[PDB]
Order: sequence, then C-alpha cells, then structure tokens
Amino acid sequence: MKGFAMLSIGKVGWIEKEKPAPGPFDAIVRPLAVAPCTSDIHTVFEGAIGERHNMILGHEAVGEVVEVGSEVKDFKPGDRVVVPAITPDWRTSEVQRGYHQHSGGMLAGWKFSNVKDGVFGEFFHVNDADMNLAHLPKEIPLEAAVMIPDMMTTGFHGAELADIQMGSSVVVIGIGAVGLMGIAGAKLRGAGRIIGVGSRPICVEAAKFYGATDILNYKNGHIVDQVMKLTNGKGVDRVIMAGGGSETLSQAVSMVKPGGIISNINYHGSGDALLIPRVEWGCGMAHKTIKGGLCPGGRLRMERLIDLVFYKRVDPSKLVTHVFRGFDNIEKAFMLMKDKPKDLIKPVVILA
Amino acid sequence: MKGFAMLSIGKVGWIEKEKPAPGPFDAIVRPLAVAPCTSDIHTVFEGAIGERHNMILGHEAVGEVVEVGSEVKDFKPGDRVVVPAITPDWRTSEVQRGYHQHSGGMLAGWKFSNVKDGVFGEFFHVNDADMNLAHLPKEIPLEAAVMIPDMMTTGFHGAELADIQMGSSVVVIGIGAVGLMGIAGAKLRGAGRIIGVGSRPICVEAAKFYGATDILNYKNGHIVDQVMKLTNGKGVDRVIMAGGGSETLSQAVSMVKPGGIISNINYHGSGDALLIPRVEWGCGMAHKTIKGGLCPGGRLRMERLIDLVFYKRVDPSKLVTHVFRGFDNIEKAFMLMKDKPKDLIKPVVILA
Amino acid sequence: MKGFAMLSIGKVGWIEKEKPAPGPFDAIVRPLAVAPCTSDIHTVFEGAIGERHNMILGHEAVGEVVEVGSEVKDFKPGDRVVVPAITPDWRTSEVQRGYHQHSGGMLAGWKFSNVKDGVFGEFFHVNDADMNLAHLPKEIPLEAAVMIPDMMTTGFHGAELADIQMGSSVVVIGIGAVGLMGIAGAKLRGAGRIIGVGSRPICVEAAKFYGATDILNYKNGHIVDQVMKLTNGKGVDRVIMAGGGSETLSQAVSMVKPGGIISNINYHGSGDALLIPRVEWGCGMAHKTIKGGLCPGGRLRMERLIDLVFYKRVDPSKLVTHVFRGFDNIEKAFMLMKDKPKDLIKPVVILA
Amino acid sequence: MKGFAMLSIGKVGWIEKEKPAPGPFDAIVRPLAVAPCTSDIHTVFEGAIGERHNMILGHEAVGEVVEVGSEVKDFKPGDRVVVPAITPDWRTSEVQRGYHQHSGGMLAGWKFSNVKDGVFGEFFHVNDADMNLAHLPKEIPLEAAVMIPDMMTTGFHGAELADIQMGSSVVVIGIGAVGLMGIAGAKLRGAGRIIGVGSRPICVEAAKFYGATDILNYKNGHIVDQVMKLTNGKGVDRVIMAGGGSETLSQAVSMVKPGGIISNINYHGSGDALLIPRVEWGCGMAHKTIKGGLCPGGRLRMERLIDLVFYKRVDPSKLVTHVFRGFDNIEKAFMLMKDKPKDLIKPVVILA
Ligand SMILES: [Cl-]
Ligand SMILES: [Zn+2]
Ligand SMILES: [Zn+2]
Ligand SMILES: [Zn+2]
Ligand SMILES: [Zn+2]
Ligand SMILES: [Zn+2]
Ligand SMILES: [Zn+2]
Repeated sequence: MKGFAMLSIGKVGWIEKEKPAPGPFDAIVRPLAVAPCTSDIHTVFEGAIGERHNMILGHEAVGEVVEVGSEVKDFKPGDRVVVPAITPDWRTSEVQRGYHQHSGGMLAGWKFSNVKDGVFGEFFHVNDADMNLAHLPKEIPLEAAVMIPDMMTTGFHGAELADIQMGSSVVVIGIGAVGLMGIAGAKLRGAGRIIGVGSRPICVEAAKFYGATDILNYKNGHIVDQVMKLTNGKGVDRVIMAGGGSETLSQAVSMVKPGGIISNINYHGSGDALLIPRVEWGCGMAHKTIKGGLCPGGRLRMERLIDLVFYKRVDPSKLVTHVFRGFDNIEKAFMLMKDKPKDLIKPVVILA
Repeated sequence: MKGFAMLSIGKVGWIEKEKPAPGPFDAIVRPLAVAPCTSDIHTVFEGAIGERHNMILGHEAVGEVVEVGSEVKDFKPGDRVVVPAITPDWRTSEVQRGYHQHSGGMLAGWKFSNVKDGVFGEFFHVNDADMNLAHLPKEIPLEAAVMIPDMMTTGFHGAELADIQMGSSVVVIGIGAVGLMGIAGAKLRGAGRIIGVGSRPICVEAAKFYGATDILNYKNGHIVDQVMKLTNGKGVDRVIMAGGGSETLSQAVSMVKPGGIISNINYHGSGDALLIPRVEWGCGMAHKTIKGGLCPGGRLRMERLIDLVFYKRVDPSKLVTHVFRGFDNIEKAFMLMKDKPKDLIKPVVILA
Repeated sequence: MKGFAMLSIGKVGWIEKEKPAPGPFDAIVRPLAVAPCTSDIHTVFEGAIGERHNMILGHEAVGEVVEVGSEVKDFKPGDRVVVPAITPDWRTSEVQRGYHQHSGGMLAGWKFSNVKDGVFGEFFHVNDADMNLAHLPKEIPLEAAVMIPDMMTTGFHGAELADIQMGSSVVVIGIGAVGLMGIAGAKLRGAGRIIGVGSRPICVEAAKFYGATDILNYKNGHIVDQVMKLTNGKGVDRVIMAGGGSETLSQAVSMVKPGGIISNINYHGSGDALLIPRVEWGCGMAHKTIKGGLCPGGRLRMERLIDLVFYKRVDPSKLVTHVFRGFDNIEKAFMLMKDKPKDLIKPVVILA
Repeated sequence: MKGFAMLSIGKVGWIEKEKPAPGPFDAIVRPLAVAPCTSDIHTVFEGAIGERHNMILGHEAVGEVVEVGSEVKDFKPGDRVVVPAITPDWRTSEVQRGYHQHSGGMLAGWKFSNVKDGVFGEFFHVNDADMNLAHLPKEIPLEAAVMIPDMMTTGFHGAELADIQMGSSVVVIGIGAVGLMGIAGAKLRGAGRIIGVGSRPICVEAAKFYGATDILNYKNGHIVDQVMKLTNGKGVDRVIMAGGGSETLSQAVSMVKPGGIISNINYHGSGDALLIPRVEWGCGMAHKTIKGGLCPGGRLRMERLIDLVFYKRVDPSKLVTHVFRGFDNIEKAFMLMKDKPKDLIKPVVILA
C-alpha cells in the first residue's frame, strides 16, 4: 500500500508496505482527512526523538473503519471515527498511575509516527479500537474534526495543567495551532485577561477570535518587558508555553507571579537543556511550578472534545488555513510545515 | 442616617440609625447601586437566620468610599468600589487554613445583613478596606457590577466546587440568578452539555443565554428520570444545586455518575431534611462527592470577577430585569423581591 | 472442587462446583491464606447484596497461581500473589475517568462473592491477571499479607479521601479492622492528634498501637460533646467513618471544623437515606466536604501496600487475632466472624 | 542591646543597637535557644541577598515573650513561644492567593536576617504576634523545638510539595538537616521506599533513623545509574532536592518516572545554572512536574508541627549534633556552620 514515510533522518518519500492487519482488539482504518504537525518535522529534520528508518509519518486523522478484530464491540466497518494522536496500551502500570500518555514508557502512549506507522498511508492500524476510537457525528466537518486528535487536546491540556483560576491572567507563548487552542483552552477554564505572544497576521487574528485580549509582538520590544509593562510590574498568574525555543522557559518564569504555574505543551526538539533563571525563580523557592505534558488520547478524551465542538464551546475550523485534496498532496502539506509561510496555521488534506 | 431594616421576623421598615465610623483599617462607603436578594426575604419572613431587631438589610452593593481609617493604604475617599457580600476578618486561623468564609465562625465571613448592618443605608461600614474592597473600572455599568458581590461569586463558586472537567456534562438545579451564574460558571469551566432545571420563561431564556444546552422542568413529574433519559441512562458528571428544596440533594445523587461531584450553593434555611438516598449513593462508596460552600468574598475574588466582566467573559446584566432610582425605592425593590413576579430575576436600585 | 458457599439468604455450607478455567487474560489461583469479613456475614444472613444461590463466599486472599491464560505475561503457575478484593475490568470508560472501582457500574469493580464466586474455594478465578495480581515477597508473613486485599486498602483509602494535612487532627469513628487501618493510614498521612471512637478492649489496645492518641466510647449513644470537650470546642480537621450505622454521618459532620472533610469507608446496607444534620453542616455552606468510596484494587494498589508492609511502615498482623490452619476451617473462621467474640478482630485460615 | 550581625559582605561581628519596640500587633521576644543556618553563611560570605550593614543574623529561635503591643490578644509577657522563620504580613493579595511566603513579594514572608534584624540578639521583633507566634509546651525540650522554625517546616514542605502517594518510592538528594526532615516528611506522607543520597556518617545514621531504607553516595560514580539499578530500570515516583548544587536538578529529572514530581527545597545561589536535561525531561512532555517553595510559617504551621513533635510523630532532637550554652557562643556556632565539620548537622545555642 502507499505510505508517505521518513526514510531516514533528513529524507522523506513515498514507500510501499504491507497493508496491516488487526489483532482481535484492533481496527484498520482508512483516512478521510489528515494533517501534518511541526512534530513530524522536529523528528525528521532534527531527530529530536532519535533515528528511524521507513516509518510512515503523521498522527492526525479522521477516518473510516474498514476492519476490526473479533473482540471489537463498539466499532464496525463504515464507522467514521476521530482517531486520537495518542493511542495507548490501556493495560499497564502507567495507566494505573493515571498517566496513559506514558503507557509502556516515556511518551509511549504516542504511537503513530513515534513508534508505529502513522496515518499518512492508504490504511493505518489502531490498537484497541473500543478504547481508542471515537465516533464522528456527521454535523462536524472533516477539516474541523481533524484538529481534535492533537491540536485541541494538546492546547486544552496546556490550559488543564495550568490549573487556571476564574478571572486569572494568562500568557500564551506562541500562537501557532497549539498556542491558539491553548488560548481557547484558557478561556474555557475561565481566564480573564489572556495575552498571546506572536506576530503572524493570520495567527494574531485567530488568537483574538479564540479569546486573546492582548497580543504581544517580539518586533515591539522584549516579551518580558512588554508583559511587565502591561501588568504594571505585577506579572501574570499563569503561563502556557506552546511555541518558540528553549529561551521561552526563562521568559515564562520571569513573567509569572510567585506561587504561579507554568504549563509547557511545547515539544522541545533542540538543545541539551533548558535554563531556569535562578533569581526570577526565587532561587528555587518562588513556588513557580513548572509543568509539562504530552496530550491525553483515547476514546474518552476525543468524545469530550467532540462534545465541546458539538455544543459549540470551541470552533477549531479557524485553525485550518489550507485545504488540499488527495494523497499526492500529503507531501505538499508536509513541506508547508517545514518552511512555514506567514499565512500558515494548519494544512489539512482531504482524501476521496 | 436613614436605613431599610428588618424590625423583627415578618417586619421591615425604614428606621434611623447611627452612621458608622471606621476603625484604622476600615472604610465607610455610600451605596451607588444595590440589589435586594432572595436571602433577605427568607431572612425576614422565614426566620432563615433567626431573630434580628433593627438590622439594616442588603449585602449586595457597589459604592463610593467616603472615609478611611489612618491605616488604609489602597482606597481613598472618592474611589468607586465593588463591595463583596463576604467581608472576612483576615487575621484568624480559619484564614491560615484557607477558609476565609469561616473566619471566626461558621459562615462568619458573611457580615452584611447577618451580624452587622447591611448596605440598604445611607452609609455602611466595610471592615478592613484594603483586604475587602476592589476598585471598579468606569467601563463597567453599575447594574452589571452589582451582580458581582453575591450572584456571580456564589454561582461561580458552584462551578468551582464542582471541579468541572473539560467536556463533561453538568446539571444545574434552579435557574434563578444564582443558578444562571452557575450555568455561566460551568460553561467557563469548559463544560460540554449543560442541563438547566427550572420553568420561569424569563429564566429559561437567560439560562440558554448563559450556556444551557437543555432545559427541563419538574412539570413532567420527576426530574431524575428525565435526566437519565436525556443521558441514555448514563447520568451526568456534575450537579450544581443552586435553588430549590432539600429534596434536591437526593435528586442530584441519583442523577450524577459514580465518581462524580455534587456542589451546593443553596442556603438551606428551612427545617426540611437533607437526605442522601442510600442506594443511589452506592451505600456511601460510589465516590459521589458532596460539597457545599458560602461564596468567596474579599478584594481578590472581586478583582478577578471584575476582570471576567471587564474582558467580557460574562455579561451579568441579563440578570437585571428591573431598575429603580433613588434611595427610597429600596423598599419597592425589596417588596418586589418578596412577591416574585414572573418577569423578575434581579432588581437593582441606582442611587442618585 | 470444594467451596464454602452461600446457599441462599440465611444459609451457608460446603458445596461441590466445577473448577473454573481461565480466559486468555485470566488466572486460576489457589488460596494460601483467607479471611472472612463482616460483609460475608451480612451478605448471607442479612441479604445485604440480594439473594445468591450456591455462590462461593469470601473476597480476601493471598494465593498461588495455578494456571494462566495464553496472554498472561507477568504471572505463572507457582507464583505467590496478593489478590485485591477489587478486581476491575480495566477496559472501560470509568477507568478512563479514573474510577476503576466503578468499572462497568457502581461498585462493579468488586466481583468476589458478589458477581462471581469468592475465594473460599479450592480454586478461584481472577480476571485480567497482569492487571489484577501482585507478586508477594517471601519476607511477608501470610497473615499480614491477607490484611492487604481489603482491610488495608480500605482503611488507607479513608485516610486518602480525607486529604489529611500534616499535623492536622483526625477522628476515626469505629475501631474494627477497617477503622484501625484508618488510624494507621491517618498516621501515615502525617496526622497529629488521632482520636479513636470505640470501647472493645482488644480493639482499643490495637488502636493505640496504630497511632491513636485518644480513645472515646459512646456514653449513652452520644459522642460529639466528648470530642468538642477534648478539643476545647474547636472540633477536628478530619473525620473518617469506618464503622457504625448511618447516624455516624451526623456525628462526623458535627465534630468536624468548617472547611473540613469527612470520608466514609463504611458500607451502609440499611435504610432509605442518610441524614445530614442541617445546622451543623452550615445549612449546606460550611465547606464540610462529604466523601465515600470503595477501596482501590488492581495490581498497583496491592504493590504499593505491599511495599508499605515490606518497608515496615505499617504492621497489619495485629489485626489478626485468630489463626486456623486448614481448608476445612473456613467454616469455623466464618462462624467465628458471625458470632463476633469480644477478643476477635480478624480470623485467618491458613491453608498453604 | 547586643547582637551578632553581618557588618558587610564577608564581615561579621558583635554590635550595639537600640532594643526594638512593638507596634500594636507586635511582640518583643528574647531568645531562649537559637540555631544558625546555612543561609546566614551565604548571606554573609557570598552576598546571596545583597549588601547589608549591621544587620543582626539568625532566623531560628524559640523564646519568651517580653513585651506585647496593645492589640495583642493571645500572647503575653512570660509566654514561651516557637517563632517561625517565616513571619509574613498577613494582609496582602498574596495571602489571599494562598501564598503567605511571598506576602509583599518574592520570599518576602522571610523577614529575619533578610529585611529586619534576626534572632541573634538579646531581643528581636516579631510582627503580628497573634498570627505569627505559637505557644510552646513544656514537654518539648528547647534544642528540639528550635528545629521547628525552619528545618522541620522546610523538610516537610519538601514532602508536601511532592504530593507523595501511599507506598510510593522517594529519593531525597541531600541529607543535611533539611534533607533529613525531608526523609521524615516523606515517611509521614506514606512513602514506601526512601532512598537518601549523602555520605557523612552522622547524616547517614540520622537518615536511617528518620526512615531511609537505602543510602546511596556519589563516590560510587554517578548517582542516576545507581538509582536505576536499585529500582531495576524503573526510577522513582518522587524526588526531593534538599541539598547539593544545581546539577541535582538534572539528576532528579533523570531518575524520576514520567508523570512523577520533583520538589525543590534547596536555596540555589552562587554560580551553578538550573538546567533541565531536554531528553530526560521528555522534551517537556513527560509530566515530570518541578516544584520549589519557601517553607510555610505563621502560627498555624508552627502549631501543627509542634503537634507532630508532641504526639511523637517525629523527633527532631536527632538533628542537633552540637549544643552550646551562652549567648556568646552564637559566634562559635555560626563559624561552625561556616566551616562544616564532618560531624555537624545542626548546632544550637541555649541562653540563660
Ligand atoms: Cl452525639
Ligand atoms: Zn503532534
Ligand atoms: Zn504554584
Ligand atoms: Zn468524586
Ligand atoms: Zn472542605
Ligand atoms: Zn534557613
Ligand atoms: Zn506529574
């Protein structure tokens, strides 16, 4: 079958593989729509997560179930499904510890294009269908729905880890797709002031749509200075790190109040370490909590985000700046993420 | 000074009182806008808090500071302020335990119209102004602002106690002012489906405005079955008990899932019994948590909710269906509250 | 195979039954040590969970794996294991919400002598072995280990739900086996003062051993007054409800401070409803949280408590007052539990 | 009065000052026992808090109340008290935010030998006696009580921030006084295995006394590998960084499980960067939470810790390896704290 894959670090191309087969609890799905992530880049051209050979890429898909194993009870061929980007093995200690994301090891809950073939093929394999698939209501358009497997769950998890109090001020550092869902997330947790950091025109516009009350552009002076200025030297209650480089940690620590919380949902691809600024961190005694986590996956997560979309609590369609048709265009869409132009938030490819 | 008081159970009337003077840490404040509450009614006519004599009523005001003590540092004569319904003593062990609402006694954080003269007076006394007042921005209309001291903080506390998860389903029982803020609060915590229970058309309209996706009334017999039917016998994640009788508790337990949470923000002042239905409560082992708490007060709570209004995360003006003008219409607004007309949610009296 | 079974409400006896076989993921186990529980007594003589027919009793066992299904990876014939009283289906939505106790339904995680034959049998069936068994270190004596599956997980979950702060004061109501692990559990959460309510001499000695600094007995059914006096009218921070009738709820609420927490680990099998004392619960506004939940089960829970025993953080053997040897003595053990002698805490049949 | 003071960076000596006088809410206290801290050392010799001139040193004392202001209700001349190292101003926004340690700014809760004269004087000033002192029971010996103001509150906060689960494994890095209270703290939160990293024999013996089940030292090479070996490649649930340089941060991140918690209770100064290793931190997505906080102070904290001492939940007397008599030996104890002999944990000076 056709599949667009990371041949080796630095090389990508269309390969051919055996169409996969489902174990008793598994499902085979064909993609209806897919999206590329900057994470696919951080790993192909930067090896942020080690080397690989011939690994079909991509982990954001809505699809149609084409086959299920004999033990699968809730899905059958023909069902339209949202496939979470994280599809954990649900029978592990990590799951008993309440961290399915790390079922089987650090980040191991994230399988597609981390440790198994991704969704950029004619077909793909989902482990444990009943636990890891969600039904797609026909109301919700494909392009919107494909923002759910990853962008929405990551962004919102940023808000969730931040433990936002009603009325509190939040800075979201980065306003790409993830940062934009970070903003929407923070609003849906009751944030008052939300300050987005970024400069892309399309992103600024979307940031305001999602609930940003202020936008800071690096071109107008340093972010910390700008935030301290906006908050009259008081800083903010919460910071969500969604995008940018490792220097954003230091920025987040300098902006946040003592006793506050920093929530990293930014996948850090380069550098050995991240510096925490000693003084601004109260030398380790400022109660400035640093959190950071891979997005939740599985059926329940998807079903919950789907509800939010269904009851119109969030509209992820504004995230999709580019739509193309057909397999051939997965490459185009992939490269668009590598050399991200000024008008890009998230590309989506719709299959026939 | 002039003041609308409770003379005794069942009796209210205009009386003459000594205008209060501030201690070193206090402020005297004159009302700019007040609103009478369901609680004042129950207090007067149903002996909800026991007998009182010549106690000035009302606990919901925005106002102007007219005098401050020698140690007050942040507020000064002429300042427009939101006055929280709850104005704790901040130097107690309850406060060190993190329960200012119960500083110096159960619910002792609530002073106005309880243990001290309330705000239906030419002036009133705010203890510890620096800790118990918030500056009110000019941008916010008085009628909106005066919903903050009680309705908004109470209703939102309900959503807070409920510990709503993103996408989870919520029932709010009672759709008066507090339940409406309960609905708005639940939406701001990221709730998917929000079921409101109540029947007054003005309230149902508002309930929908604030995020209710479904409305139900007992007018079809028994509420629990109706909820179970809406939810396919699954129940809901969270129940907020905002208005109604003590039977409400039993209904909430029955409606909510195992592991769920029920939160009460209704002062049960009648002698009706609070019953937990044994079976529906899994014999006390269903992890159906039961919470109930007097609304937060003090400066920080008010500042945070003011930000919610300011940045347009909530629009509480919908609660305000009647507006009167001039100190004397207090009595009219209070009477109006006593014989609840069908078009009434919340009346406000704006002072000249 | 031979089993000790509920024949019908009111009637027990030895029965012969087909030896169970394992599914792909299951294990068949033989008891090495077993203990009867009050729950066994009630199920049979008070119909507590409804009518059962030829259902093998008992849910507390240390055992040895005799056979495993083809997919079992971590356990094999000969492995000595601790078997949790709670053995959930791990592939359900409840598990995804973090409530394995209620996987597939309220309290559905409890299977032994409820929905399936319990452990008082020559063999018993354990669903999902890899998720529901824990290797037993040789260093731990059987009589100690057998307190883990229910007594220790339950008592400790009382202390857990109680969210105890360091140095805080705790009342444990009921000083039977479960209450005593509640006392031990509270000490292991950093509690300062621990007040045990009860009178039975062997239980009082044991309560002291596990951390109680004070013992009180009901005078003529009354207890709240004695606690207030102990604490100079301040009351206590936390109350764990471990034994006694529904009326201990009112007692817990009256003893606990505003903003405190009450945790129920006591099964209530009688009466339509539990009554909350309105006045003492601050008419629903005193932030006196009411929690209650079936003990955690599964592998990890057992492994954790095993470590507590192994590292000598708690010594459960003092719960064990009577030790019989031999399978046929299950009947004796059970009747000893039915006829609760004054010197009895828990009996243990050691087969081995 | 006489006082032992920081003259200037790198210089210390005895000076003469005016005896402090109480504001209305304040108390004047004479030391009955004092302890020098490692922070008085950095302050003096590393300028860790900036330039100071004639500032009396020390922030650990138990004393007797000599004088109270007119507003002090709960303490009177003659009263023996434990004085918290952290004595915040209780009327601030930060206190309303729940962070008294940062009342009025980052670490501003810590006043003694920071922004006001410390306890190494014939008298010292305590702001807000009623919120900031606790009565000291005769039962508790002076040398032991003096470990409460800072050592115990700090170690235990390490354990609190770490959110230890029952039976979880904990590594405490550093087994100086604070690390030792960290170990005891972890035991009191229900830790199973506790691994202490250190090498000084007296410290190793105290570590074992306080609950360490294993002891590792750097002089067996690199710490992480050893921990992974002890845990068979699994790592630990929790890490408390109580001592050592900043590279401890990277070791802690590397040894903790995905989803784990790291808590810092060590003051990082001088010149070692706080670095988070990217790979071991899962590129910021391994849910390895990093916390760090100044110890709680105030009356309630001290009262709770006094209770744990009173009820024999912990015996801090083991931290005191050196006791001297005489106000004058304050210098000797200080220098002893500077050049740190192999046999020193904590020294105490006992006054007449
Ligand atoms: Cl009683
Ligand atoms: Zn991604
Ligand atoms: Zn924090
Ligand atoms: Zn719950
Ligand atoms: Zn509470
Ligand atoms: Zn110190
Ligand atoms: Zn974590």
